[PDB]
Amino acid sequence: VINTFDGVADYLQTYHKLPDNYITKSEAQALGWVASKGNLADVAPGKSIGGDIFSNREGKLPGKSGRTWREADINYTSGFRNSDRVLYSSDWLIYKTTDHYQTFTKIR
Repeated sequence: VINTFDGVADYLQTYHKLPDNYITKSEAQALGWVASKGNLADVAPGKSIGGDIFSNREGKLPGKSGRTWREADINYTSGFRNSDRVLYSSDWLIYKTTDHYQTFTKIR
């Protein structure tokens, strides 16, 4: 699947959407994903959680009018979700977090 920081960042800046292996939290849930059981891979084989809007409430990511943030899980294969995410904007800035949105660093 395309689920690496680089693979995903380069694909988003090109096609302007996530690769086909991503599903939002709502799509996941509908299929039977129960976060507490870490069963995403059992119920949505080869899929990763991605595409949800990220509020950025804690203002850690650069804001701008008309700008929206989205997140996508990175490096996921099976089990419980990891701590790695890509944060991308409506204007295509790309950031990464490997610590559950505590800290961010620009990648694109």
